[PDB]
Amino acid sequence: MLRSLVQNPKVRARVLERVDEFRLNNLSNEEVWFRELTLCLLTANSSFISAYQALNCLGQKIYYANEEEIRNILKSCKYRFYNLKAKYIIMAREKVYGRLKEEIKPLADEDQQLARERLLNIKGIGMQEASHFLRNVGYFDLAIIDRHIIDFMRRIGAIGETNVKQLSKSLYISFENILKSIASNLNMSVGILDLFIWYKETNTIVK
Repeated sequence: MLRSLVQNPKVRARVLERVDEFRLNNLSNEEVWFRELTLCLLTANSSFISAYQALNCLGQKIYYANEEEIRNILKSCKYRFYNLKAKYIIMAREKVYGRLKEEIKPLADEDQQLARERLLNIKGIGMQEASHFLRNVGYFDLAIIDRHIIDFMRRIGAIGETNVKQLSKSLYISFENILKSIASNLNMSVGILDLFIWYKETNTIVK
């Protein structure tokens, strides 16, 4: 039921491309790292298409435009969370632009779990966004989880039914390990299994 998806040549081909993209990102400059961070801020409570369209609309302005200008571009791009996201992008820029890779790469190279923890200091960045970001810059041993993902696990019989009253750090790590087991059997990392999961759900290869 899942094993088939992972063997699909069409899907595998596209996924390898993303994997290459992520590895290249790890070797890319500060601008690329901040761009990925910005994508993750925009994906919060949004689909990939909305977030990517927003990113594309903003283009190079994420590096220098002021809050008002970024808000106006997101608004014109039809991105619904333009008000708060504009603020988060500016605050992230002020806080980490220019030293994001500098501080995170060496930490992530040694401990992905700790690097994720460091990123939580960024406003708008929670466990899901932090895992997403690190995955996008080459670190594949961190699952990207949210209630939707949990429901997917239920649907494939990975877990049973449960009411996630509060998705805690531990609970998040809980589901992560389960996904890792799955990913492992499928001969891959959990950060990469995420792509196959979204493909089954959306028929597209996101990031």
